[PDB]
Amino acid sequence: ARKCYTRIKKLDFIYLLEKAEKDFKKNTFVEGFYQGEIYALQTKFYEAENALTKSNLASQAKEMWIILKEFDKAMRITDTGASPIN
Amino acid sequence: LYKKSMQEMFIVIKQHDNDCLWRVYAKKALEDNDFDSAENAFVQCKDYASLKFLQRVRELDDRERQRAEIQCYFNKVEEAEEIYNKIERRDLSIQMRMKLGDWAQVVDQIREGTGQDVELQKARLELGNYYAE
Repeated sequence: ARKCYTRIKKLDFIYLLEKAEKDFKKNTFVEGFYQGEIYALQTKFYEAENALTKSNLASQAKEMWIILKEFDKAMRITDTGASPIN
Repeated sequence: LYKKSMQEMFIVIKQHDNDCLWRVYAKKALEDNDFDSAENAFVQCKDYASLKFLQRVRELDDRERQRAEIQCYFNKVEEAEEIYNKIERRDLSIQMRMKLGDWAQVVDQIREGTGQDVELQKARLELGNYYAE
């Protein structure tokens, strides 16, 4: 993955790459979140939303999709997503 | 853009709403060390990667590392190396060069610089792999 992301000049993908390799050893390393981040790194967003909605990552999808300031669709997502914390 | 302020720029550019105009507005906003205008322009342009870039940027302390990371983000690295050099703290430049994937420059920088053996051997092995492939 590093060789492929280095052969062509890319900065965000390689950043996600060292984040993934640092997070692999400790945390559970769920492939759904990283697949969705890879999908959302391009312009196509809806399939990334579907991917995060697939297994269980509603809250992370909400916090991910807030950063780009169109809060209406974030509310649309949070109407279905729950917050199992306390 | 060059004579008037930022808010009326945003107001007069919202009507046209073109990719090139938004891009140039964002470049001007970031060149003046302004992030609110830059993040607004990227949000209007519907670019997620640039928003991730800015989010990574905003957690910085010094006034010069932000400049260097932005300018090496755009397309150009030599001025970033020079600003690292004037700021000193060279291992930052070495890390930037090694993550960018250019190994010959890393080998040239390491030679006669510190004399540490391990990273020189690793860089030479990586450069040999790069030449073999």
